[PDB]
Amino acid sequence: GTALDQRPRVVVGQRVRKGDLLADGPASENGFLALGQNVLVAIMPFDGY
Amino acid sequence: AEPGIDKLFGMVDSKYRLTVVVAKRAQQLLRHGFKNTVLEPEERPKMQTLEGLFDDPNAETWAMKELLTGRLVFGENLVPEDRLQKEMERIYPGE
Amino acid sequence: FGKRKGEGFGVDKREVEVLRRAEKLGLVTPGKTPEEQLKELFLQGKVVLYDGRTGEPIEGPIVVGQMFIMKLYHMVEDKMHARSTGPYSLITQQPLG
Amino acid sequence: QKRKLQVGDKLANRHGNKGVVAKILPVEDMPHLPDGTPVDVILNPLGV
Amino acid sequence: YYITQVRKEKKGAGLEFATPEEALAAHERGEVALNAPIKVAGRETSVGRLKYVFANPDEALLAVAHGIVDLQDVVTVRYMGKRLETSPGRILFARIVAEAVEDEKVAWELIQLDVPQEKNSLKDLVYQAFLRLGMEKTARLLDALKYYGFTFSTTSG
Amino acid sequence: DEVWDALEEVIHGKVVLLNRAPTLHRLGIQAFQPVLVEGQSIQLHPLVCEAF
Amino acid sequence: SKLKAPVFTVRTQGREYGEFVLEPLERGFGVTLGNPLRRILLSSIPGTAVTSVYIEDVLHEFSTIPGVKEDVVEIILNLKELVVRFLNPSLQTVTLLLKAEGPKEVKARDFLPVADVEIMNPDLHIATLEEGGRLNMEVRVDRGVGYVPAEKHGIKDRINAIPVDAVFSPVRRVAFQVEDTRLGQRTDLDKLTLRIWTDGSVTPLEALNQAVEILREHLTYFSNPQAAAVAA
Amino acid sequence: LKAPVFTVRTQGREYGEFVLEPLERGFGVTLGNPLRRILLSSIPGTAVTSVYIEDVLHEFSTIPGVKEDVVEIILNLKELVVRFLNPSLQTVTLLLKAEGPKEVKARDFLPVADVEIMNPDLHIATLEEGGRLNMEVRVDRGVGYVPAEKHGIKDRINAIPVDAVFSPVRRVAFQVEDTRLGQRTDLDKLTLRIWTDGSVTPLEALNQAVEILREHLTYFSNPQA
Repeated sequence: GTALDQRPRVVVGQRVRKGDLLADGPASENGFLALGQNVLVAIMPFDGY
Repeated sequence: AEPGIDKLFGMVDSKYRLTVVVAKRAQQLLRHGFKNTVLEPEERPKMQTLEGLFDDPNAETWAMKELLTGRLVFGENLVPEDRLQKEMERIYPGE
Repeated sequence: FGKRKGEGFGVDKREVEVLRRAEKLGLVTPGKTPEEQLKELFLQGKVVLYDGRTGEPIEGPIVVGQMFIMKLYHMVEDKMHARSTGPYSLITQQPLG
Repeated sequence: QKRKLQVGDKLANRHGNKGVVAKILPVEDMPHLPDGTPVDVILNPLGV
Repeated sequence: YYITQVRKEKKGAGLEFATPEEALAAHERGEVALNAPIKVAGRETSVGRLKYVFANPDEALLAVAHGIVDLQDVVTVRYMGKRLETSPGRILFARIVAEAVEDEKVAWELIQLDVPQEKNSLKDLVYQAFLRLGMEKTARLLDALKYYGFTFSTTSG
Repeated sequence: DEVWDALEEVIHGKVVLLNRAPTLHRLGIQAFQPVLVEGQSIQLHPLVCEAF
Repeated sequence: SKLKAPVFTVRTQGREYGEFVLEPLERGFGVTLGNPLRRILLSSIPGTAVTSVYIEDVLHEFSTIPGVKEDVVEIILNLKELVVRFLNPSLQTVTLLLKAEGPKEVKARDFLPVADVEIMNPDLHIATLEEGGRLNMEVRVDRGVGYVPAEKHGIKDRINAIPVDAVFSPVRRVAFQVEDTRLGQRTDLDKLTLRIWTDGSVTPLEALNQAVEILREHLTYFSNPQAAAVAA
Repeated sequence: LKAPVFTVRTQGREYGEFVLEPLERGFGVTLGNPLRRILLSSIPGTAVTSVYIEDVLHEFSTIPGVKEDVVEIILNLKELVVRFLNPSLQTVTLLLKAEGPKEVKARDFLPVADVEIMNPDLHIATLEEGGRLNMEVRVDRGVGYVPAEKHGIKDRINAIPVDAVFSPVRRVAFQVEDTRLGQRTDLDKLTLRIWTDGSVTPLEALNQAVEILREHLTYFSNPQA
């Protein structure tokens, strides 16, 4: 089911290096494995929730 | 839990008896009208936007309530099963 | 914190009141300036936290930070059904949809 | 369909903290640092 | 559990009150000085028991609400005709229970507030409550416990 | 909205039965008074996370 | 949202306890009102209580008394339970007198009458006297708010006198919940119910109204600008 | 009897520190928390409600000449912060239309009478050559958080409703510091700090909040049953 689009990460008239990335995969963030997020967690109990 | 349940297990020899009594009471409570009841006068079940559980939401709760009084009678073979239904339909209209 | 002081702001009476319980609990080392105590408490992973709904502080410091956490294939679409009535299989008369 | 994080969903960290989203608090009444910055998520310590 | 708990600290000096009356007032000068903390072995009492003494419980936790005393601290308090060396926490627990079930006097009887609360103590409580008081009251008791448990849980941090 | 109010009216004091997967003793199923809630999952009283 | 103008409903029995319910309220407003209303109720409500006591022949707070069953402390305790009420602002305080002898049960009504001071609390048990049971005492009652320990206020009457913990606040307890109520399609709606325990000085409702008044009042304070800005 | 010094500081349209002192012990929280919680929610404002793009028929499209997928764009759009200068205005349709090699910013919208884009350097989207972008966004005034799911707004049937985050409050922090003033030490000096997108100013919002609260105290007017 999951959507796998590629997004482009480069601009018109930008030089580039061999092996540099051009577009990000399904779950990639600037060419790093991006499977979820970084959220701000507090780690305490809550009123039974 | 539900209103005064310990008092109702106290009322019978078998836990399950209570269930049968309540069930059958709510049954006739519905079948032969709803004015079957022994308690309406003043302060009986009620609900909340008008107020009327004084007509017909939940029947078995009515049963438990009546039963909580010593008003009803429960017993193994009180009355011949046929003349029972005869008498019920004859005394109360509401079809 | 360094910013906090220059911006115009020292300690919250709440911050103090939780540092009380902090040293009584053995997390900060008594005799020290709240600044240095808060540094201590920070390094151990924990910081003061206020309840959202009361604004009173939480009577004990609390670890917080950035955590990587993900959303799994198990959303609640594939998951919630509720049948009243409908179709029934032809040989066996137990239902389907 | 765009599937936002409804209650009943599943979230888990890399270290194997299976959990369900069970309550969505409004920003207003959930634990915030001294400076008005609130936290985003609230994990039970009892899970550790 | 967090609420039904007591501290101890630094009786660095053998603060013996058990005998001396020079140990009531002066050991408290020492307390209000830099010396003897509010809950420490003064054998027969901890200074905290000398210092604060409550008539109501209602009062006790007025005091506690004003940040004079914590729930895990050790005070003297007057419940049901007895001057009790107790934590406000413990007395509150006692109240929670006593409230859930109308009959305060039993509620007192069947709880052990001379110690903290671990799952076993609670288990035994719920059993006993069932036994002596009955089903749906135990129901209400149970929800009550669950409530305060959760609430104190979160704020305790 | 009024439809909803009627549903509420229907529910009154009826109960529904709740079961959890591997039903090993009878407390694997218990009945509860239903309560309309926002969202899309069933909500359970923590005390009987023991039984199920 | 507006027509949803909430229903302030009340169950008030006597002057000591009251349940006040107010629904329906927007998301999480129950706490927004209930929490700061309670903070007011418990501190900043205006009342009276015993602040210091002088006993004839008693010097220390612990000393037991011959002719008297109860120890000093339990008596001062009974004073901490005492509720009087002044009848006009001008009585900043009142030093109240009670002397009685021989085997009697000493009640608060035994306190010799003063013009403007009512004792809402006549039957309160103060102390029990024995044969040879002389007692004599001056108990100072002051105006104030909240709870103030013997230490923080330290009141000087006679050099033999002993300060008392000050139970000013007529409120005995406040407690409250915000539970969900529904309104049609919408279940998440906030229903505020709270409960107020008073020493009888003032009815729960009065307490409340004073407290909300205090809040509104404080809100009027945001109206006298001054200028600054900060950075380094 | 105190009569608190209300000192007001202000930095542009975004940040404002509001100091009230000296206050009755523990009133820092009693005031500086319901007001926080109100400021965060029931404060009203403006946000993009729905978008429509020439050749796009749904949010999952991509336009030719345009790096950003139409989702990237509606997300870049939610960032739009727009002052109405006249509180009769419940809504405004902004029009963008640009071509060629350009980095479309929020300033690139056509000016509309009584509206102020606060966010001019906002990076709408990135056209290369023969890139064509043309659209009508609909900003609305409203209150709190309202998904596209709930409100379902379309002027035309190639629109895409967008999630509305109205509250122009970014963060709210109270602060409660000991002020020894004159006689007693345990007084509170409460100074709460407000961060705003500029649509309203901190001050404006603080006052709207106090009003909401007072008005809410007015609901304890007449008892009943």
